[PDB]
Amino acid sequence: RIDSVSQLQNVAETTKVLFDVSKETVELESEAFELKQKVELAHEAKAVLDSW
Amino acid sequence: AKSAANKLDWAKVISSLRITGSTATQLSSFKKRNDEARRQLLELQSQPTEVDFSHYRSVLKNTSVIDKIESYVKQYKPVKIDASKQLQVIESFEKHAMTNAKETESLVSKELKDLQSTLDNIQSARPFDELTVDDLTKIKPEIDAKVEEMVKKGKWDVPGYKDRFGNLNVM
Amino acid sequence: LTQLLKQNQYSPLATEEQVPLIYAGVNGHLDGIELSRIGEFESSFLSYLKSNHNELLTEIREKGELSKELLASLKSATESFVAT
Repeated sequence: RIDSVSQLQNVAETTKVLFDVSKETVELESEAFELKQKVELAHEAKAVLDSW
Repeated sequence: AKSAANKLDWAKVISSLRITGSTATQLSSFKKRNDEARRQLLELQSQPTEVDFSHYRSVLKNTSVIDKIESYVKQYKPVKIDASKQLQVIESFEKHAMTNAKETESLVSKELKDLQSTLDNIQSARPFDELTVDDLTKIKPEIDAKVEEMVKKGKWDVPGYKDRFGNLNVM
Repeated sequence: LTQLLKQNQYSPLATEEQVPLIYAGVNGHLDGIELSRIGEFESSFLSYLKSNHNELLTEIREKGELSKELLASLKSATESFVAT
């Protein structure tokens, strides 16, 4: 029973770290969307200009 | 960088192996990894925001459209506005998670010391060379309850007794 | 190994990623991986290397010689990758 208990003890603290970290990462991808639109506009502009 | 978050993530993934509670939790981490890996290659792919008005305008000899698209790009240079939506959901999630985490932590910490104490109790107290059934009747009224229930039932062979203790007979 | 050494047409692959990919097959880490998944593994290993330790990759590229310490780090990295 002590063996079972020891696993759970360590988990309880450390999991909270991952919990935060995971959402933090997701936030970064939101910001990446703003980038994506910047990238997009540049690509489009270069293409129209290339045709000219 | 992003790799710090992810180094803790994958260390935690191979720790998450050691929790069988996961179902789609590992799939959520996998998903955050996917799009995280997408944004870094997006960011590495990135074109310079505007066309070169130095080189790439002086190439064109039809130029009256390079000023148009130069100014149009630099006008609409914000191409998307910011999103911070993780400040309402992350705190809510963090509250339930924190509560549950702390509950688990305190519960198992208590249990560890309870088991430690119980382990000590078996070592430091155990009559077993002179144990009296009176002491067991005192430690559990289950003893008398079962004896009485057996007399009431009218079975004077208690099953299991001879399956881990002997018995003898002449017949 | 034979499955591993295929390369998609008209795309080259940097030397700094040749040394890791080949390392896995050589050390037999990918022996366990089934043939159909070898291809998927290859691309995954590269992304995994880029995320987990692009320090390792950069060291491999620039030092250009694999010291025992670098091979040590690599063994670990492959172990981690294969496990996932």
